Amino acid sequence: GIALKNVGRIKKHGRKHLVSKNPYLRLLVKLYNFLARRTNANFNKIIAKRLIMPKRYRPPLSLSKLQYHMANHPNDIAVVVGSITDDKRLFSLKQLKVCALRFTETARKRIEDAGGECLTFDQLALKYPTGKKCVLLRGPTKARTAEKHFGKAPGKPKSKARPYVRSKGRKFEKARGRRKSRAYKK
Amino acid sequence: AKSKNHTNHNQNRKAHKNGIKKPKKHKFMSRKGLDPNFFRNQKYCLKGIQKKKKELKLKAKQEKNN
Amino acid sequence: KSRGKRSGTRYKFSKKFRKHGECTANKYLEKLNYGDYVDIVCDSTQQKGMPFNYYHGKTGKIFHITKRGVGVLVNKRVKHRIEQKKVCVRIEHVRKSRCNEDFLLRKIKNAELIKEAKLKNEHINIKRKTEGPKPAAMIKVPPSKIITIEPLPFY
Amino acid sequence: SNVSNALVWELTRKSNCFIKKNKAGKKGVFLCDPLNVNYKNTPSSSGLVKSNSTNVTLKDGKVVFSVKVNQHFKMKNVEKLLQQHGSKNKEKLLKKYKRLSKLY
Amino acid sequence: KKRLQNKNSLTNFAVRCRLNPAYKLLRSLAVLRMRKSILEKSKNKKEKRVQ
Amino acid sequence: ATRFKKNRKKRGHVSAGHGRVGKHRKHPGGRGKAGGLHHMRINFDKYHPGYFGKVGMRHLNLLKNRTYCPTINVDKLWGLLPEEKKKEFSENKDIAPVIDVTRKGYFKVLGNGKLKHNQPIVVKARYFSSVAEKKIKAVGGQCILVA
Amino acid sequence: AVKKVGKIIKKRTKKFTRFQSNRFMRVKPAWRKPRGIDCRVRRRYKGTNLMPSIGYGSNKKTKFLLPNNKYKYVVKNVKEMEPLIMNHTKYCVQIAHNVSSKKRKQIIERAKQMNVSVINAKARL
Amino acid sequence: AAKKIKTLKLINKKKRNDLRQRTLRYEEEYESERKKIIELKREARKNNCFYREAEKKVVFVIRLKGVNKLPPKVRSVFRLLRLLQVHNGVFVKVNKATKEMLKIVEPYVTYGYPTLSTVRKLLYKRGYVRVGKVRRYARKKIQDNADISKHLGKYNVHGIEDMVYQLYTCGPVFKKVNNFLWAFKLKPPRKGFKAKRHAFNEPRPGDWGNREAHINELINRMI
RNA sequence: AUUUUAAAAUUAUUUGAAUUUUUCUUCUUAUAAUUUAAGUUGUUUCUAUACAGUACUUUCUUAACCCACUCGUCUUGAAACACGGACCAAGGAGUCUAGCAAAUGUGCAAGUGUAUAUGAUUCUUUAAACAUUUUACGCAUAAUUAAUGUAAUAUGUCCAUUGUAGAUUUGUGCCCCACUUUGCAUACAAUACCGGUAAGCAA
RNA sequence: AUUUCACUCAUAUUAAAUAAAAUAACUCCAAGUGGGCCAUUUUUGGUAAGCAGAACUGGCGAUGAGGGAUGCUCCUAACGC
RNA sequence: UUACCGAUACCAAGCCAUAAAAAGAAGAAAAAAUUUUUUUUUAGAAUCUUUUUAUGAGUAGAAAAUCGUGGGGU
Ligand SMILES: O[C@H](c1cc(C(F)(F)F)nc2c(C(F)(F)F)cccc12)[C@@H]1CCCCN1
Ligand SMILES: [Mg+2]
Ligand SMILES: [Mg+2]
Ligand SMILES: [Mg+2]
Ligand SMILES: [Mg+2]
Ligand SMILES: [Mg+2]
Ligand SMILES: [Mg+2]
Ligand SMILES: [Mg+2]
Ligand SMILES: [Mg+2]
Ligand SMILES: [Mg+2]
Ligand SMILES: [Mg+2]
Ligand SMILES: [Mg+2]
Ligand SMILES: [Mg+2]
Ligand SMILES: [Mg+2]
Ligand SMILES: [Mg+2]
Ligand SMILES: [Mg+2]
Ligand SMILES: [Mg+2]
Ligand SMILES: [Mg+2]
Ligand SMILES: [Mg+2]
Ligand SMILES: [Mg+2]
Repeated sequence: GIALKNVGRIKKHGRKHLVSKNPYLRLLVKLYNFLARRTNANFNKIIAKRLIMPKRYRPPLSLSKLQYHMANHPNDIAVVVGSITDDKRLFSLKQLKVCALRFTETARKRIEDAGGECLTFDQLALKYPTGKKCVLLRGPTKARTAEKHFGKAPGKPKSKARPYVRSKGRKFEKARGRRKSRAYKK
Repeated sequence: AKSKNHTNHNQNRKAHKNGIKKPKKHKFMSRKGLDPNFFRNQKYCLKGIQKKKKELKLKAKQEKNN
Repeated sequence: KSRGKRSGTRYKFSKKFRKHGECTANKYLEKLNYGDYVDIVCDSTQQKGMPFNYYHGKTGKIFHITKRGVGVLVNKRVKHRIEQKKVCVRIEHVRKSRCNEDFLLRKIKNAELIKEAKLKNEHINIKRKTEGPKPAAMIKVPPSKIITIEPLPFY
Repeated sequence: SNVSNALVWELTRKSNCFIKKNKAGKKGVFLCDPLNVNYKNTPSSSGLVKSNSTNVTLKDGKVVFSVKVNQHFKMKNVEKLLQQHGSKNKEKLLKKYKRLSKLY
Repeated sequence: KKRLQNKNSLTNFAVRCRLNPAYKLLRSLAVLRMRKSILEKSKNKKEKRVQ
Repeated sequence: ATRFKKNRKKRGHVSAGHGRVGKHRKHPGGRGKAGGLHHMRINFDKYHPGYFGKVGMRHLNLLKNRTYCPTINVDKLWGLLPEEKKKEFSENKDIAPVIDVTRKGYFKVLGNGKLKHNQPIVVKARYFSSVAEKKIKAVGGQCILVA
Repeated sequence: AVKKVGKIIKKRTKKFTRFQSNRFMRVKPAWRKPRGIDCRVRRRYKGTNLMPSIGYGSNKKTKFLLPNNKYKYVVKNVKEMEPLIMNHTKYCVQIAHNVSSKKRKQIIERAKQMNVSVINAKARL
Repeated sequence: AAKKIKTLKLINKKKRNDLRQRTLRYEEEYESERKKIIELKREARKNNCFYREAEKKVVFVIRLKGVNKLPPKVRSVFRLLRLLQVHNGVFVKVNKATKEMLKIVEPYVTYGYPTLSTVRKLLYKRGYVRVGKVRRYARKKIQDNADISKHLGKYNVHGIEDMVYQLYTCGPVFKKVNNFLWAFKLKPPRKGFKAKRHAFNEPRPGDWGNREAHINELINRMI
């Protein structure tokens, strides 16, 4: 016998292969895997990882956010490993060059109007196999409604997690344990 | 029925499997309920600093513009 | 059955022999900052600001300072996990740590050494050389001083 | 622009109607493609995936020469055909043809 | 690289040599030492005794 | 579908995954919400803090309609116009778009977010938050109360 | 024990028969893995039936090779026969149990033309 | 490409040459040291004074007890050492902390001062090494110098001989070398142990003591 | 299908050295070969000049040496003097719906779901598929308060709050480095501001 | 005290060792479990108990193998073929 | 005091799985015959192939890969 941890075998806690059966997506992942293995430029590896990731970990990146990100360095190409959605809150859209997994139609249209460029991942690869002058961007992941229920459970002091409730209002989880006046608070 | 009402046996072992998890030790602990007055002063100072920085930035921008 | 604040504290809080009275007037002049490590040694002469039985002896960083109150971050092992506990104490129980200053002295010395090295461009080792193997030695001993030994008989 | 060889392969790596795999003796997956030189289930040999293939088949009785855009024809003659439309592989094809000839 | 045998160094002379290049010289020296006749050794004994 | 159900995967094990010593009995913890405040109080405390007790005023006949007032923030006001029209408006500082916020199905205008500077907006709505109104004015626009 | 023939190594020629399949008729020899406390087999006491385990498996390289060194391929029809024209030294034909005699004969004939071995040519002969 | 290859070859040759010289130097030193020791002893004998030989700097530690029925502290110590199997052997730089650790796991290990020849033998017949990116090691037998010249190239210790030398006497780079070496998976002794329960220092036949001068012998027996 | 190479070693040569004067003396200049490299190949039989035999393979069969206690079960513990089981065949047990959840897949995405229902050149399948009138409602986009209600920097600037670590980039001397350069996600705070509640003022 | 600048702190032996230390954190979703028992040592009640009750650790339980003739826990040692 | 016997522990070698790690989108080799025929192959399936190293107990439980039965579309 050997006094080891988990005996011999080295734990890896992450994705290994995309569970997805989307042929195009599979192809893309294959490509990026290849890129990673041949040119260890990191960037490629990261991209591959992102591609592999599940849908929650590819949150949608809003156009406004993208614009904000690009605000420092111009002409370089922002790459987003997820979907990009448009933002009615924006009035102006600069000349953006964006590579995404997905553009919502409206976002794409907006980009076009801006006199910009919409690149798919393959296109990006073709243009920049080492990912030169690229900038990886992610959407807000923990801004998801699921995440609001996680962490310390409501009941533990100073926790800011949303209880699973039916609706909202007085009649619904707003009494004992939520105000100094009904037993305790939080 | 009479039963083993208490034991701390194996507890230690259990604890040790995931290991005695040390505090994450964040650099910036929340200064909420900590010394008032002073903390408001600190906040004010910070604000002032920020303002100064902003002013500097503005000046720089102006210079750039010419 | 009985778990009060001062349970099993017959000796822990009891003042040492010929060291009763009260806390000395010079103990209050010990300067403390937001980051200093501190031992909590409960003087049960001052009942005000008395920390719990457990924290007697255990050290910790100062995170908060008030009029006469010192907040200390003390690590407590709770079954499966060690967690930080914010103990609000008084100055009478709070004593400044010594290890920190031992470290400080060493640091100071190291800086000096570094400076010296620079003066001359040299490779001087700073890391504390722990008690290693003893080097080869030739010890001069006269035959008059070498006292022979044999196991003692039973009585 | 929407369809490429790799994509095709991906689509039909599992779900073909030429793929026949031995249920008894698990090792072995064959492609019954009209444009497969060696009947292996690989995208680098399959007729569905490859843009240009010049396989020799048996079809119905008489030995038929197939070309990829799709052409059908009918040893010297075979060689000539190969020379004409063809871009080691040739040798293999020839060998296959010989074998086919043997069969009646 | 496909693993081949794992060759005993201490024996497989070539392998040993590869491992440690000076080893050959050492071996030669050893051989030379072995070579010398016993008469000389015997003679040396007297000298040793004297010393 | 049934074929990918865990029970099918546990089929040859004795207890069907529900434990050998502690069996699987019908309704162990009680039925439904059961001992909420008794044997299941801790769970309630930790996941459903303010569950027990009633707070505040009764409201015997609600009628949610009376109180219906869908909100929009100013930030999203200019978005309510098509891109080309928006561009045109931007170009022409001389003319200001009116927006019937009610016609677009909103009852209150709130003021979360910036509005493009100088560009005047005419906002028609039933309700406005002070701040939103202020924001509108700062930009040279007006709020025209509708009903 | 082990049954070397060519480079073909078989680790366990004996079938793993179900525990107690030899004791009650109702229990078939078909391996079933014993569960539940006090199994003896589960516990692996000296002297009982062995438990099939992954260690027993044949080298990835010679696995489904039969004594002939050819992977067995089942054949229902001439069309199927055809995938093995470029493989006569690596796959060997077996004609499906349900093939009528004429068809079987035809298949056999085809095989001979191809130089492909038939492992069951003698059915209905 | 050809030119590059040639250059590489030349470099390799140069390295080999350098290595040989180093080896020779080491050899010269070893004998010399021994001679000096003898001389010192003679001197001591001549004059009423005594000569104590320097503490042997390194200690070779072999496990005895199994994985089962062991205290947690002891287990931890073992882990730290890099002894995980019943006959795993490793070199440990004798220190204060190290000594303490050894003491803590005294009844479960046999240790002592390995001697040079024995060490060399160990390196040769039982010397396995870790080849790969950190935390993914792969136990590969040395055989070639280019296998160790990649990792230990920065620390001026190319070739097995250099490693051996380092092991023998705690040089500037010894710890790293030790780390690089995989835990020596040793045989059981060919003549067998006396008794694994009792100590080596026990008047009755035993093992787990600090067999400082007979450790080498033991190693030889179980090589 | 070029790390079964390169080197090591060895053999026969060739130039220069060395103190270990040595038919295994070492380095080294060059060339061929070989294996001690670079995980077993060769020779001679035999099966056998056989189509199955008494050989060879394998299934069964008893022997024999050694071992092996009735399975399931509840149990700290079952071979139990614990229970259930005479035997065999068939049947025989985490399912289905409602709502919620997280996980993941997919489409769309500040939207989304065409609900009922209509419409058709829809009518074996057609109880589906297609289509959606030439601001329906759900959930989400805003929260908060018992509540009348109130409702997120704030028009100096379409700009996008401030830190400390942080991916990617941009440069300098293609992964590490040591600086610059940008600062995703996120963690950790800090501020603003919105709803409530204090407190201070207060028409 | 915070912020921006300065000068400048060992570093390939890595601010004492040693470390199959990232197989780590963290988040989620769940399962089973919540009758335990035994051994050395410390130990309380009990005349004592294969008794009841505790402490540190290891086991058994969930575990076979070699030994202890025989044995859930003792010793050796944990098990692919 | 030796010698020996003696485990599923240890070592050396093989093979199996698991885990990880290297790494990967074009070409004739040999033998038998008698300079040309014949015999074999002449690979490139990304959860895939090649190689490397370590590891392998297990009830309650969890997961994955498979296997089979009744029917459906293909
Ligand atoms: O990666 C190449 C390759 C090319 C092309 C092609 F360009 F034709 F689409 N297709 C390949 C395919 C294909 F996509 F299935 F066709 C698979 C594997 C390799 C392919 C390989 C390279 C080695 C020789 C076989 N083609
Ligand atoms: Mg006491
Ligand atoms: Mg189970
Ligand atoms: Mg049951
Ligand atoms: Mg049991
Ligand atoms: Mg039983
Ligand atoms: Mg003995
Ligand atoms: Mg018996
Ligand atoms: Mg009982
Ligand atoms: Mg009963
Ligand atoms: Mg009965
Ligand atoms: Mg019955
Ligand atoms: Mg049945
Ligand atoms: Mg979902
Ligand atoms: Mg129970
Ligand atoms: Mg149990
Ligand atoms: Mg045991
Ligand atoms: Mg006995
Ligand atoms: Mg013991
Ligand atoms: Mg297992």
